Amino acid sequence: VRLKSRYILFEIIFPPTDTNVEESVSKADILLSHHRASPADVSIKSILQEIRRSLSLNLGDYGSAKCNSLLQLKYFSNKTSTGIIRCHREDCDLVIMALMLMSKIGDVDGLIVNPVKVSGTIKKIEQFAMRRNSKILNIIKCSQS
Amino acid sequence: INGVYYNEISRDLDISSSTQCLRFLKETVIPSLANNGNNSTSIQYHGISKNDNIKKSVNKLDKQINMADRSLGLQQVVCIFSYGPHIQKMLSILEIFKKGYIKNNKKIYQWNKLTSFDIKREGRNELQEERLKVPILVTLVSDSEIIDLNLHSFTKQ
Amino acid sequence: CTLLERGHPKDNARIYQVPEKDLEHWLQLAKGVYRPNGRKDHDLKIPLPEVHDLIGFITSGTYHLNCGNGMGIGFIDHHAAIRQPTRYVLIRNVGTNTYRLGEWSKISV
Amino acid sequence: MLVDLNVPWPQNSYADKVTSQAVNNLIKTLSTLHMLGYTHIAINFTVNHSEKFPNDVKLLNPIDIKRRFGELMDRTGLKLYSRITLIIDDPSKGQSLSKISQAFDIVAALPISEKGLTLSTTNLDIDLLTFQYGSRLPTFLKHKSICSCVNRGVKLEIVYGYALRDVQARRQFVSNVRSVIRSSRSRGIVIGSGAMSPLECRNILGVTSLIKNLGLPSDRCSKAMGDLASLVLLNGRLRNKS
Amino acid sequence: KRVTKHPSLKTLTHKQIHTTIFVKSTTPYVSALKRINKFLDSVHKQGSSYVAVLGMGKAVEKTLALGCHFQDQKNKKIEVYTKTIEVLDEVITEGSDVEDDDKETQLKKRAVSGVELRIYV
RNA sequence: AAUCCAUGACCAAAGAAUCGUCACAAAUCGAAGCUUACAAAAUGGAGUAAAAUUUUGUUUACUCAGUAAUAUGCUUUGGGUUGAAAGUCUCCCACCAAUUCGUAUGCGGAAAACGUAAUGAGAUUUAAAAAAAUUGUUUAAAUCAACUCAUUAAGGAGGAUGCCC
RNA sequence: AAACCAUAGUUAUGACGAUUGCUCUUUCCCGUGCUGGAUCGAGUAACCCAAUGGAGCUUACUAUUCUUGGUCCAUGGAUU
RNA sequence: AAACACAAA
Ligand SMILES: [Mg+2]
Ligand SMILES: [Mg+2]
Ligand SMILES: [Mg+2]
Repeated sequence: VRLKSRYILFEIIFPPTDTNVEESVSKADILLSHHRASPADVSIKSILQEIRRSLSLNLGDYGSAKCNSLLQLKYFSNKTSTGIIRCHREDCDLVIMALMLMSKIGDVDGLIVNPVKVSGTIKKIEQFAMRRNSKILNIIKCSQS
Repeated sequence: INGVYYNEISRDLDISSSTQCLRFLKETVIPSLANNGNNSTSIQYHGISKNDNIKKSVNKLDKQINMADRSLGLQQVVCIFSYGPHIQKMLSILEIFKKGYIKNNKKIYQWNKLTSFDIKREGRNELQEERLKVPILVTLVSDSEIIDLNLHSFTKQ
Repeated sequence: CTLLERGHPKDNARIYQVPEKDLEHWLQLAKGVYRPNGRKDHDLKIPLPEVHDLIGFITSGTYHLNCGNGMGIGFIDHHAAIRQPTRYVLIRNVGTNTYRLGEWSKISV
Repeated sequence: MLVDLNVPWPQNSYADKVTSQAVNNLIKTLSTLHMLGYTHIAINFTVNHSEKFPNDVKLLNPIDIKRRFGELMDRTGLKLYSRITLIIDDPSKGQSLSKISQAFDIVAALPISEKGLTLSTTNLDIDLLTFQYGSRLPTFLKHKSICSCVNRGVKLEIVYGYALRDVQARRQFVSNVRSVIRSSRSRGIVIGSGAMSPLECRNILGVTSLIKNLGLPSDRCSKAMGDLASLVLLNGRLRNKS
Repeated sequence: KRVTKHPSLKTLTHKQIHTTIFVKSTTPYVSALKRINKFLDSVHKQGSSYVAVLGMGKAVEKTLALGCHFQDQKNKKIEVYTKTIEVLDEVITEGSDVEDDDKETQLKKRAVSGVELRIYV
């Protein structure tokens, strides 16, 4: 038999909330201003605890009990703000709605969570991440001109 | 066609009319890739359309290669250019000239360059716009091997 | 007969001729009918034809891998071939109740 | 492609002039929208039914997309549309649509009383009908008027942004969205993002999962969100031009 | 007069055929882009450097379009060469009632100009 | 004893099909395909319109392949595939006018702890089941049904018997 | 240093919507009947799941947890 | 997980 897994790829995007400063309107400029960096106070257990709190706060008791059976963060590094969340094929919608309803980190505010790719294996997730990273470099090279 | 774009700059051109685009290519894209001031080259411009006679074009080309005087030391380069579907006839005329010239135990040295015009059309729906690319092939043929022109972006052939 | 639109043929398939009243609908479907989203649109009501329009049977129905579509090898009547002013022909399966559109080309074998 | 048609404009009446900070925040929000991935943007402008409409044609729209957003339209590569909602309470000081329907593209309404629902279902040439999801819905949504307004072509708009503001109004928003989903029978449901700040913007996957957990099937979500929004935009354009 | 045209002689050993796309007149644009990307990814596993893109006749225009796409879209060095292609055509010569296909076949040469387009990684 | 009705036990066959939908010059939970490069316009194509030139020749402005291609689209199918994907079962997936199972041995079959056909017998008192694999029960032991083992080499001709005739 | 190859191909084989058909039950009509027709309703099973391909054998399935065909010196009731 | 073995149990 096989345990049906479904990994979730999410991105942490920081909107440049600053109305006093004028900004450049282009593709790579806003891509760089949205993918600047993640703060130092960012780890796996700090994001897992936050998502576990938000799950109980939005869904409830049974909604967190059914979802927290196989809720783990397999791969995440704070340099690129890319994480892979493992869950069931039944509770994928719950985890996606919780990642959408993520308000803020307990000490860091002003950020959004974007679910990009959902798949049932890590190899296709890695391939899609490599493809996205390769696509990102194109607009950068084009705008550096 | 809603508009014509070259070098991320909008221009006032028309794809169906060959005269305006050929004059624009002769006046703008060639000076942006080769400079005739800092050297001693005699550049002969020639654009090819699909309605031109191949034999008359070759009879013009074999004369355009020996127009300048040879005593003072002028290197004579002829630059042929076209765009769109006329590039096929351009290549045909270039190959026929090569075949008719190389027979006399001589050699023609060639440099190639390929760029693109960016045109915009209205898509199937009203909320979609398609972006088409028109190729531009510019070739420089000369009897001498070394040319002081800025030919680093070309292709030696 | 080759399929120009969504559809998969099979062996022992029925070949019908396009009628005269709904002749512009199939032409517009073969030209193009898209959605406001942008993609194609074939989720519409099909003009089911009559019964006395069967002019052939497909003997070799298999998905053509050399062109990317459904190739149908059938045998149509010459009188019905001269009857129509167009090369458009409908294809149907033996269990399926859908009619696909295509165009046929002569084979000299 | 995606369509967002509920971006609010920081201006309620005609008297109050907009500031540079509000325009900058709107630019931030639209850039965040384009960053998350969108194709069509239709900013909304709220006005009251009692406020005096000006007797002009070239002054009805205090937006002027061509001089303000026309440069962003050329650079970042998106489009903008004009949309106005009608906050209607009482059948008085009205009876004028032939001039407000030609200037703007999409005409919406916001009924807050039981008579407002009747006036919206009977004698309004509108395309979308929206409710105050933040506060309580006026009396009760029934199938009687909803069916008669959906069979002609008017859809119901759901603002998933209103939930992201506070914690208390989330309960009312959920109790209203489930009510309108149960009443509309899940045919004419369009979704919009009523956020004025870039910190309340989400993607397609999260919104789809939210609306699915709220009571809408998976096919209905995509089919509506895409095709019904595109068709509403096309109908608005046709109403403006011919 | 009835005359048929056969393809041109192709002598490729084992790997010139692999990293080479022959653009037909009926070949779509997006399928050509997909095949070119696959060839570009499989070249360094085949052990070559560039990808050949060969087209003659009507497909020359869209072959140059394919080249101009990867010219600036992916910023990859392209090389354009102009070559000659000889094609043999079987023609019928006049010399009861026989089949049109089963007649006197004579071979005739025809030269056409074509463009080879190499793309680097 | 014949027929019908209802239950139970046992043997055998198969595993319903059709349509639509799901953002990103790439995508999807995934997959494959749309590449023997030409529209006989390369025997240095076919013609029209103006100037000048004592016709040729030359410079400008156009027509012809029209069933024309239409820009990350488009078509197809995917967990029992000519029923068990399950199983610590067997075998093929180089050859050998021959130390190489040279095996004309009931039939089919390349082989198979492989299918089936006619007759006789058998039950820890038996050829072998009880006090290699598989299976919860795991052949029988009034009769039937099921398992095991022991014999029956292919084709042509003559005579006898039984049936329609 | 590759031989990389599946009209599923390597922990994938998704998500709902719609249509016909199949089994019983509460109804009306022609001719008794007829894979005769239409409403009020219930259910679409289980064993279980590929990892290179084919054949044989054995072993798990179908009780309101879909079905189908035949047999029985099995019993139960009735006529001759 | 699957798939493999004159293993191991
Ligand atoms: Mg297995
Ligand atoms: Mg196993
Ligand atoms: Mg196995």
